Amino acid sequence: QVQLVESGGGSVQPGGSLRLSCVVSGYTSSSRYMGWFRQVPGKGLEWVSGIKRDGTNTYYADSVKGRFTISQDNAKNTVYLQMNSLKPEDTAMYYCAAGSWYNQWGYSMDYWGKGTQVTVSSSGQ
Amino acid sequence: DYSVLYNSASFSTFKCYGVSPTKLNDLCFTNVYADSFVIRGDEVRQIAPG
Amino acid sequence: CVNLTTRTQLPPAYTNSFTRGVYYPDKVFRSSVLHSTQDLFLPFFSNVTW
Amino acid sequence: PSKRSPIEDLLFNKVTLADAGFIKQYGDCLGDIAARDLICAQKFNGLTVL
Amino acid sequence: TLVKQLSSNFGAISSVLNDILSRLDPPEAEVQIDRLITGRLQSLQTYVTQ
Amino acid sequence: TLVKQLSSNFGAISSVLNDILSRLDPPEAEVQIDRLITGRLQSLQTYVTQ
Amino acid sequence: QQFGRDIADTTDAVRDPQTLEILDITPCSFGGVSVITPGTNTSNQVAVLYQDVNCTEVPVAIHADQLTPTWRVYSTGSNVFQTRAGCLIGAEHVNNSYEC
Repeated sequence: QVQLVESGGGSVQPGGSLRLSCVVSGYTSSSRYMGWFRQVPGKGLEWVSGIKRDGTNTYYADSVKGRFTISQDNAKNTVYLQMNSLKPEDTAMYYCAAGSWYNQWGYSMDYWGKGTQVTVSSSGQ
Repeated sequence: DYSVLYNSASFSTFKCYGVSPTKLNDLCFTNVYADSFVIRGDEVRQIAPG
Repeated sequence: CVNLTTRTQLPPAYTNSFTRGVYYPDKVFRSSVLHSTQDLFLPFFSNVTW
Repeated sequence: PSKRSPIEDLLFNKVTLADAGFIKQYGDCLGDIAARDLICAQKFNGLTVL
Repeated sequence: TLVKQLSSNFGAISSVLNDILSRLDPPEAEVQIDRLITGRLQSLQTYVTQ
Repeated sequence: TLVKQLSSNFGAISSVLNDILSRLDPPEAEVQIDRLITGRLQSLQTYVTQ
Repeated sequence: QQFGRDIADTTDAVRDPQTLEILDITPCSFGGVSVITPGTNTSNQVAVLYQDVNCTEVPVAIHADQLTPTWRVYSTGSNVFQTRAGCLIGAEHVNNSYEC
């Protein structure tokens, strides 16, 4: 009933920049919450960022401040993650998830996308 | 101390259904039960009423 | 700049506000009417430092 | 002009329509001679007096 | 009957206002207090009408 | 009083309906307008009963 | 002061922002419409009363939503009579008085 489509990943030298786009389709919305999680091979999922449909009490992990920026476009039903100052550990598998972040209740991550990989390396992928 | 768990960002889902999480620290419960199991992500939706 | 010291001390004085400190709470016209408004006003017959 | 007895005149000049909702202005309208062509009905938000 | 109508939920989680303020956060506590207020106004207006 | 009731939110975001429908999307404007409608209909019912 | 609200909190006057003139706001005409009918078992002719509307305003609003051409037949009747109870169209005024 729903689909999330990821794109925009690849490989770049340290200190470069990128932008990963995740498109959403199949929600009645109301309280959409689109976020990016990071999967480091040999570990589990980690929070990267999250944003609502205009709510804008955004989240960013402790070690991820400043470098990353989150943007949204409800007209296109898309969300984007601007990547700056790629320090090597940022080489990982980025996944966009969608759910609902209610003030009163909490959050659920209902659906996950196909995902894309990012490589902070001196010689590319 | 439920607040430590809520304010950890180590959980993909944290959704309460008759009590707001922020208030759990101020309440006293009669019987509390923890049900543990493994599912897949596309199925974590189904763990909710209705 | 300068911070000329020249300081003395005296206990504070007070005086009665009477019926003063009322302002037009909004920019709306009203003719021959009594209107009730809640706002940040100076209480009547208040202390008022001097 | 009214063909009313004196006591009736006092009765009609003592129960004054002034200071009663918007009906006061409607009554003044009905008693206005110099200012003609006064459409003083259509007063409020869907409220009419027959 | 007016007194006993204070025991009704009117759709809220609890008829007690303090319990419902001690379990939910503002955004939902207001939604539920609204149901209680609506029900209690309805009951009080009924009482006054009869 | 019937006229003044038009200035009440009844829990909606604004008492002015044009503000609701020039400040929100249709699906949420519908909820807000429903709340206003319920309040105003109740006020009108009270007026008619009295 | 920009605008004025009368008792019952209704906007009644506004200052024109570009010339400082003061303009009274008056809601444009509205009122109920009542059908005077002798009865189905007696006739199909009818008259129409616009309860608090001046007769100068119905003819300029002949193209109203409720006024179709069949309605426009009745609305444009030559018999237009202004009474304190509104504008009556379709009824001929007479100078002789009967029981109500």
